[PDB]
Amino acid sequence: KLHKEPATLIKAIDGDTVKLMYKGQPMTFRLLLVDTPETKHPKKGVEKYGPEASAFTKKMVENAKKIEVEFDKGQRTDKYGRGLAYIYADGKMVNEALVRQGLAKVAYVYKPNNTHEQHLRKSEAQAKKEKLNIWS
Ligand SMILES: Cc1cn([C@H]2C[C@H](OP(=O)(O)O)[C@@H](COP(=O)(O)O)O2)c(=O)[nH]c1=O
Ligand SMILES: [Co+2]
Repeated sequence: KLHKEPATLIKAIDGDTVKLMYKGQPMTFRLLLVDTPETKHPKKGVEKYGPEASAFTKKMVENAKKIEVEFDKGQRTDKYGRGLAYIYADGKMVNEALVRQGLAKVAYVYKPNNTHEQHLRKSEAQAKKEKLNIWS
């Protein structure tokens, strides 16, 4: 079934992308099922809440004493070679934490990499209802 594996932070990149050492390899990982507002990509600009989603992820992974990587059941890497996973910082899923704060939307739902979809949809509806950030 799904299993959590250890990883080590090298550097946070932005809201949904973090570089980690995973089984001795530096790899960058893209957070499954979420999309945060983009900081720097000229083809969208800096969207509202981009600095804030990036600050949230940075803080959460840099202060964690234990980072874990949990891959889903389909593809492990996307077309850019990034690892696709659920990242947990001290047992808390970062992908859910950003959606619960209204700093990410549930996006890019590619079957069968969707085991936590319902869990994430539940947090997003609670953040919309609370008119948090992206929803305010
Ligand atoms: C989250 C995710 C993104 N991607 C791809 C879709 C997008 O491709 P394109 O670049 O063609 O738009 C891109 C979005 O990533 P970012 O949101 O980091 O830009 O990464 C996947 O292929 N699978 C995934 O599960
Ligand atoms: Co994006």
